[PDB]
Amino acid sequence: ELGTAFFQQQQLPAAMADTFLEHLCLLDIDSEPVAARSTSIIATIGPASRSVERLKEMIKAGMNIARLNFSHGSHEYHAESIANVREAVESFAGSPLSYRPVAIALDTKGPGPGLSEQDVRDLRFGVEHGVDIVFASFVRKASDVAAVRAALGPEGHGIKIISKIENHEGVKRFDEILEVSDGIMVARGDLGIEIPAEKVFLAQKMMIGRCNLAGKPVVCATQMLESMITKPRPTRAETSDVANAVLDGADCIMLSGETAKGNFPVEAVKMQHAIAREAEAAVYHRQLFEELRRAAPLSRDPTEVTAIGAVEAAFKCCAAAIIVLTTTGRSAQLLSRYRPRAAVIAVTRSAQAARQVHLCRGVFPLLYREPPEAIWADDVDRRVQFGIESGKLRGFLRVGDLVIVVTGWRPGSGYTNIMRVLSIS
Amino acid sequence: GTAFFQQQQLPAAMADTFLEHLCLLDIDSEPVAARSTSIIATIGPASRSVERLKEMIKAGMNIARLNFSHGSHEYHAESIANVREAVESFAGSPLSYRPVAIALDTKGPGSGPGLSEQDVRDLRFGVEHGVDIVFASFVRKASDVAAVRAALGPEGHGIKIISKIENHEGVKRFDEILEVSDGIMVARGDLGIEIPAEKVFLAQKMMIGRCNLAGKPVVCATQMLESMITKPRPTRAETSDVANAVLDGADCIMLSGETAKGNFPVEAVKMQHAIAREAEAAVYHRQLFEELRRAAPLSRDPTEVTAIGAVEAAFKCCAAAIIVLTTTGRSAQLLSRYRPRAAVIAVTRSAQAARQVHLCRGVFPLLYREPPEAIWADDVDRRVQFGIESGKLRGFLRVGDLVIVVTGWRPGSGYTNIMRVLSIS
Amino acid sequence: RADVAQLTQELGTAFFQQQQLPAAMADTFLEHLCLLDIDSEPVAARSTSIIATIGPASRSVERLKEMIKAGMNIARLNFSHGSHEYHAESIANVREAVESFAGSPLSYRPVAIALDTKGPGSGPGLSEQDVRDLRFGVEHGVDIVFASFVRKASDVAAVRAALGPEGHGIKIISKIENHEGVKRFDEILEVSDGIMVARGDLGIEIPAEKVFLAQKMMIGRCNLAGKPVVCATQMLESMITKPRPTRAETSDVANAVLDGADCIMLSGETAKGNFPVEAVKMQHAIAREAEAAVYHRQLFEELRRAAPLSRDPTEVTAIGAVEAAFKCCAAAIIVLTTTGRSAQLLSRYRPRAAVIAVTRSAQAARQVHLCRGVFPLLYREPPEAIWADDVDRRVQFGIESGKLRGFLRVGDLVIVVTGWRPGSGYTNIMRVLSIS
Amino acid sequence: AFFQQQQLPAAMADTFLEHLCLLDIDSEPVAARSTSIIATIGPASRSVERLKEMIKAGMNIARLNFSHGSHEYHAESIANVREAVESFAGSPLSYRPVAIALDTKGPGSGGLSEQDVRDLRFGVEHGVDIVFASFVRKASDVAAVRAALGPEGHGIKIISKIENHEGVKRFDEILEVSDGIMVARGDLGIEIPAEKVFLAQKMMIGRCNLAGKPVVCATQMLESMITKPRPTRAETSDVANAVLDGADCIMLSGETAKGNFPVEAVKMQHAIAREAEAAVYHRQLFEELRRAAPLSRDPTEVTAIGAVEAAFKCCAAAIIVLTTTGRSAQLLSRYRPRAAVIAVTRSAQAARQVHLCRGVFPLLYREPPEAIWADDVDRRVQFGIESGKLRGFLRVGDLVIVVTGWRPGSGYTNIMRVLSIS
Ligand SMILES: O=S(=O)(NCc1ccc(S(=O)(=O)c2ccc(O)c(O)c2)cc1)c1cc(O)c(O)cc1-c1ccc(O)c(O)c1
Ligand SMILES: O=S(=O)(NCc1ccc(S(=O)(=O)c2ccc(O)c(O)c2)cc1)c1cc(O)c(O)cc1-c1ccc(O)c(O)c1
Ligand SMILES: O=P(O)(O)OC[C@H]1O[C@](O)(COP(=O)(O)O)[C@@H](O)[C@@H]1O
Ligand SMILES: O=P(O)(O)OC[C@H]1O[C@](O)(COP(=O)(O)O)[C@@H](O)[C@@H]1O
Ligand SMILES: O=P(O)(O)OC[C@H]1O[C@](O)(COP(=O)(O)O)[C@@H](O)[C@@H]1O
Ligand SMILES: O=P(O)(O)OC[C@H]1O[C@](O)(COP(=O)(O)O)[C@@H](O)[C@@H]1O
Ligand SMILES: O=C([O-])C(=O)[O-]
Ligand SMILES: O=C([O-])C(=O)[O-]
Ligand SMILES: O=C([O-])C(=O)[O-]
Ligand SMILES: O=C([O-])C(=O)[O-]
Ligand SMILES: [K+]
Ligand SMILES: [K+]
Ligand SMILES: [K+]
Ligand SMILES: [K+]
Ligand SMILES: [Mg+2]
Ligand SMILES: [Mg+2]
Ligand SMILES: [Mg+2]
Ligand SMILES: [Mg+2]
Repeated sequence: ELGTAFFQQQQLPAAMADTFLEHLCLLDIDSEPVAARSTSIIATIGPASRSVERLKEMIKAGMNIARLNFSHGSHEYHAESIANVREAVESFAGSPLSYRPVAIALDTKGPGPGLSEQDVRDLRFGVEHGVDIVFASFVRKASDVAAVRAALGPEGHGIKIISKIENHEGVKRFDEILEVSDGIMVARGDLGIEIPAEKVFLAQKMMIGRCNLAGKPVVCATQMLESMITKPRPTRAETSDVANAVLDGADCIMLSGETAKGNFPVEAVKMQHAIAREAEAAVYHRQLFEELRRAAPLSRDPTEVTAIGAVEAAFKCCAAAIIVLTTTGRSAQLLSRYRPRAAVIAVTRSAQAARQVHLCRGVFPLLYREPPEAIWADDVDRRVQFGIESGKLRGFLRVGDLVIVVTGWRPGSGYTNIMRVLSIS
Repeated sequence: GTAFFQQQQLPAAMADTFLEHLCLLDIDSEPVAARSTSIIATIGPASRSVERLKEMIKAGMNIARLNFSHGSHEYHAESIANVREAVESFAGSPLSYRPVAIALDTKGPGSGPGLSEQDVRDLRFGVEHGVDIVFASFVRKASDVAAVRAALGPEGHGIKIISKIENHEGVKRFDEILEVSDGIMVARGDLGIEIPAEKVFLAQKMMIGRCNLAGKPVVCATQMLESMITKPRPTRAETSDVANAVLDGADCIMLSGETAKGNFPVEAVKMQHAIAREAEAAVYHRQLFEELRRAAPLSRDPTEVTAIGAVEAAFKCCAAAIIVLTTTGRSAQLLSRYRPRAAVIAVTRSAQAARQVHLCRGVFPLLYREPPEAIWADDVDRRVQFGIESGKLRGFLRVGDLVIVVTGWRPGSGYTNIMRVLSIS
Repeated sequence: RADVAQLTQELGTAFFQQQQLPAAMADTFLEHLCLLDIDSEPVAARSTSIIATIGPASRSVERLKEMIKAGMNIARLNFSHGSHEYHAESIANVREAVESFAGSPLSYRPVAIALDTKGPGSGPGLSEQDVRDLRFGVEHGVDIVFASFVRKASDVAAVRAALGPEGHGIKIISKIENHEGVKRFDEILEVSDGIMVARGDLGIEIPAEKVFLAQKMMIGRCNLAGKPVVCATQMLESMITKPRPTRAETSDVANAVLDGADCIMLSGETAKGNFPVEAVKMQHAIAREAEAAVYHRQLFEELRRAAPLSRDPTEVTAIGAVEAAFKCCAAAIIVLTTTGRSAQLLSRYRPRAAVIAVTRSAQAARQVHLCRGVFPLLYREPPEAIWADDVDRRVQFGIESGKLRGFLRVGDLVIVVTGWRPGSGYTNIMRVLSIS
Repeated sequence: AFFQQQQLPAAMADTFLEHLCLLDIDSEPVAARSTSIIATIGPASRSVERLKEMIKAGMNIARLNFSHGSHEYHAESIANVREAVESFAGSPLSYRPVAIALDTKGPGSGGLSEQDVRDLRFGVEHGVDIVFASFVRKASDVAAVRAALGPEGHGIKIISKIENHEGVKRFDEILEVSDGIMVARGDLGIEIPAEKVFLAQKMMIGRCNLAGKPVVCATQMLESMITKPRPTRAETSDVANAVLDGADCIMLSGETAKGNFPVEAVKMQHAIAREAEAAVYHRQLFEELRRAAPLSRDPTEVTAIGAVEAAFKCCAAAIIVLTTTGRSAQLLSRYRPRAAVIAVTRSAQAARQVHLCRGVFPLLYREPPEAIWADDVDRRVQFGIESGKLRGFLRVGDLVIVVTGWRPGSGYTNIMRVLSIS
């Protein structure tokens, strides 16, 4: 039905192993990755990556989120960077195969006691320029997140707040920070100066584990491919660090000086893409899913119940994809928390939700712009078929494949409750 | 509430080891779920009265066994008529009507090598009288099952064949027998004379384990409550044997002389019902589900994929039931093989499938009698509502409960592919 | 296959086909069940002790000799019936039958004597008849007391007090027979030497359909605590009048052993029944089959995980010795013990290897029958001048008795457990020895 | 306080996810650093005074890279290492043995090259402990190295360096005939795609752990420290992850051979390794290693598993083992006990070589002998206890597991004892 060649690719012999030791022993350098790269790449925009032509190459290389570092540069400089990112992204709207949403993240300068005056003005600039995400620098407690949230004025409540943990207090007050944040960034640069350098891996692994448990996005950042600022190829420790951040459970990986000021920005993005695909296939899904299942509390929320049912169904048939209809991105995020091997194709009419779901591992957003059908069930079926035809065009799906389809019983967000098993025709 | 997590051995269910599970079993933790292991009662002089059969149905009898080792065809035709009269006396209330299967247990080959001439005549009688199941005595090899199947003819294709394993050869050729049978009976009476008595528990536990792995019904039979032929209460070894057969994984438990000729036929049924409910709550679902999940092969069949997704969803929300629409019983059987704690409420129009699904643990058949609605989606919804109304009347469901609803995309058998999370209103 | 490949070449494929070894090496409990084989014959000596109630059908010296040969390890005297004179004669007849085999020390089988009390009746605590019966037990040197209707910790303190200063060595097994005993189980087990699941009264005091829950819970808690647990009443009931038991009865005996019972019991089946010797033989045959079907892989992992961390060297040595025995499929673990405690701590980890306990205490040799898999050897030789030589002679006595009983063969590996100094409480050494 | 240190809350966790969630930057390491550090000797680390600081910083094995330098250059490096090591021999209870490893130039465009035959002969003549054989592609390459060592170099350990696709594909046959493996990531990262090296590293470490044979992770672990005083975030992560993967040894090349901060690079690997060792999830690791090790009738194998099980049961501070060749200590090390394996030996070479096995702390016994063999055994066990107390491994009240044999000579380990300190 599938063949022996299918079960040799994407580390499938290591995936079927009964123990983690046997899983390690079965990892094969000849077993090629087949799935689309699921860990998003965040690239910092700067002099080396600001031009429209350079940004087109970075989008082609795999950049999903553009980071604007407000520690340097004026509002005029950042507005031009945003315009250049949007021009490069929209240059592909002519091809359904190549077009892809790209999120814009504003990384704040940081705090002084409460929110700094500059952070109030920069956060206001972010709302006025329609940024998708804020990477809030030096978050130490829950009230720091509340201050950032308050500064997103009356118009920016939909912006995602990713709290950067950069010091001892942020690590010790992690639970209260995660509770009020949309996600976390393990900001290793400052963390490695604030706490002993030999302890950063403990903070990284703990925070990734807690974010995976909570079902909230976690970003691993700083010096991942540092030597690539001046060299065309990274060190053995750098490729290892990127692979290990993905294996740890990071939803996103980041590039700072490598893309902002370095001599090889496109090559750094290509390297993170290549390593992430290899590491995602080496994830031990058998124990990971069992542990996420056991640790996740019992739930009476139908979206959560449908998500675990759909992920279980996808593993049973080695589904190529889980197609989900989502307005806010929440139904796709709840599928992503169970770490399915199947790609989560999220069909949405919200351009902002399509950009923001790049924060969740394995979510592939498809922005739907057709006019709504008069009969709701027909409009649902057209979106499901749009996800199928996009998957066929992009290589995720072929005729005869099985896909899992996740929908709700009525229009509007919060009603996901249906899982279907569909044969691709 | 806290009261919910104290009942049905839920503290023992959440235990991390089987030792801790045993240590947490509580005699004060009352069973809440409906009794899932079916009871087979042998019909005889003590249970032929139509009025006594009505009491046995109320006590919990699901399958009526006709032992063709004794009595003429005229005697068995009267037993069938009496069973049907008692069963159909409750048809006036469709929301509470309980289907009861009729099983024909053959005399056997005796000294011969294959199908006896009396068995050919008895099997023909079974087809002519519309029996649901055949318990084929002394099955020693796959060709014995083929001979029974051939003697049933073209009109008996829908009859389930349960092979009785009663000797050393049947145990040694178990795998080839199970492959061609619908299920197995561990016929301990003859097995305990054919092999050393001290080895029967090994054959019983092995056969139940292999049937559970194959997802095929297994019956534990003979002397389970033997002393109740003459005494009002059973021995400590008898209650232990019934509880251990359920814990082993038996889909059905049986009564022979206890209901056929004894003085306490209704009390013997009530005793098996009471013990089975206690033992089902003491099942260690945590390890059992994990092992059944791991041992079940990967599948591209949408019914199989939907079934595991629905069982996983039911465990996530502590669903009171999985309501499934089924024509042949197959969709309910595939749910049952994963041993959900949630009751599998199977709604069917087939009177025969409603009787036959009693062979699968935890399947509660509801016979739907209404003619099809003009709109197929409304006909589906009406059957789901019938499952809910029957469930509320019978005590399976209450307002506020969560239920998993399993349906298909088109009419006819073989198209189950949808799982839905529904709140009971 | 790789985890058992070199051992399969050395010991042979026939070795790994016996005693349910394919089911023992299974990775899941489901696969373990699927691999159980009626053609896989038991090889190990029967480890679950049999308690037989003495009465008119089993009182004669000649009948008792046949019951000892059939497998009786503990003789129960039911003080609910019979006078002190009747029970003293039963004790004398048991001792005469047991000592008729003392002429061959390498094969002599110790047999314990247990006194089962009448109980409190309608009273709240220790009855006056129980005080007199317990005093009789001490005067007649009984090894164990099965205390009827224990409902709380103070009931076992009262039994202990009635035994007096001369009965400090007697083991107290509390009988749980009602709802209160089940609910106060933890406090009762804490002060008792062990427990008896007394299913007769328990099945009348609580709903009959709940007894299996109480049995499985109490056996699990006793296994966790490392204290003996007895399953009792109606196990082979039909054998009181019939030569063969029912299918439910053989299943009940097998399931009590699989549950984790250290001992199984016969009441009317041996006391007044027509087939006392056959009932003992039946429990022996079923127990050997069920012991081989135990899923040691998960059982040992769970007993290790659940057992608390310990700084007691006897406890630490015991787990190391059981781990070593599993690693090499050891035929036996030979242990030197004064009180039986070192053998009990090995037994709590449920090794497949027989625990051959060499002791000079005749009472400890009888009492260790309460612990599953402990085979007591009574050493009669006087102490050597050099203590290290005396230790070695006792280990050699265990090996020679083991060879002359079928437990050991040349080429087998045995684990030897000893201590660093004389006296009880100093076990701290584990040795791997090849049998020559 | 005991259960708050060395990541003990994360150690008691029921799942790997919960283990990760419980890792605490405030939980300080207490155990001695288990993973050995291999430092490459060169112009930056050749002086006797510099070597004394590197030994104090944690260097356990000195690597001589025969790709550069003459035989005269390497003989002087060996003499300087031995002078620095023996400068601490005046205090036998704290003396740290240091192994000398010869890393070959390799076959180049050719089997065994003529330069490798001469270099291996030099190694035997100068008493090297280990050979890191470059570019091992098959079992016959190991046999050729073994033959070039001759009858005098029978005791030298051969660690095969896997540096290309063929070495990875023929890994099982190479490991079978080798004493251990080195994941030589420099050449491996050029021979196979750079993004696949982590797969080869994790697979080889897993297979070596399964076989109970030493595995070394090597190259660019702290690369930036060649010119900078502090490493990058990816470098500290790489060192920690090599230890978590299961590497027995970690290595420094240019960082110690030619860099500006050789002592600081050793101190950094020591600091990270201690943190990572405490974060190892022993609950699942021991269970998997125990399940996967085959059933055995060898008494040393049977005693080792019993001793490791006993150590976990009582939270033993150490397992003291008497060993002639190092084999009894290696069999204890394969189960990854949290308890330090204190190996007391009379063989100076075995004391140096056991640094290849994680958690083996070699003590070179140089005390006068005893007339009664049993008394000589007791004296070696007391020397292990006294050295353990002096070094901080043991305190009064601690429990230790003692592993010995029934007769003199190698191959007779069969006894395990539980001893209370003082
Ligand atoms: O390791 S065990 O052997 N059996 C553990 C065990 C039992 C039951 C389950 S199950 O999840 O419900 C399950 C049932 C049927 C399946 O098809 C199936 O896939 C799963 C799973 C595991 C054990 C461990 C202990 O710690 C102990 O005190 C007692 C026992 C014990 C020993 C022998 C027995 O036969 C027995 O009844 C109990
Ligand atoms: O028992 S272990 O500890 N491994 C633990 C282990 C690692 C990974 C998984 S995961 O399913 O991918 C998983 C990932 C993230 C989760 O959130 C998650 O829920 C699950 C699962 C388990 C061990 C066992 C071995 O046999 C061995 O050779 C090596 C190791 C090893 C290796 C790495 C370590 O960090 C370490 O401490 C030890
Ligand atoms: O993930 P979200 O934001 O809850 O959106 C899921 C929603 O999408 C749907 O599938 C389709 O809804 P719309 O037709 O309003 O887009 C709903 O049935 C469901 O509630
Ligand atoms: O379990 P079976 O026999 O495959 O029946 C399941 C079938 O029942 C249905 O849910 C309802 O079908 P009908 O309307 O024909 O009764 C189908 O969609 C599905 O294929
Ligand atoms: O099991 P117990 O009662 O603790 O007895 C174990 C004792 O037996 C011995 O092995 C031998 O002691 P004895 O010489 O007193 O018989 C002691 O070293 C050890 O302390
Ligand atoms: O680990 P190895 O090389 O087998 O050495 C272990 C040996 O050391 C001893 O403990 C002591 O032996 P020596 O007295 O010869 O040093 C032996 O009993 C044992 O066989
Ligand atoms: O701000 C950051 O990204 C950091 O400190 O790593
Ligand atoms: O035929 C039967 O039912 C038996 O033998 O048990
Ligand atoms: O007293 C007893 O032994 C009983 O009730 O089982
Ligand atoms: O030879 C080496 O050490 C390498 O290539 O890493
Ligand atoms: K910033
Ligand atoms: K029949
Ligand atoms: K009594
Ligand atoms: K070299
Ligand atoms: Mg920062
Ligand atoms: Mg029969
Ligand atoms: Mg009683
Ligand atoms: Mg190289």
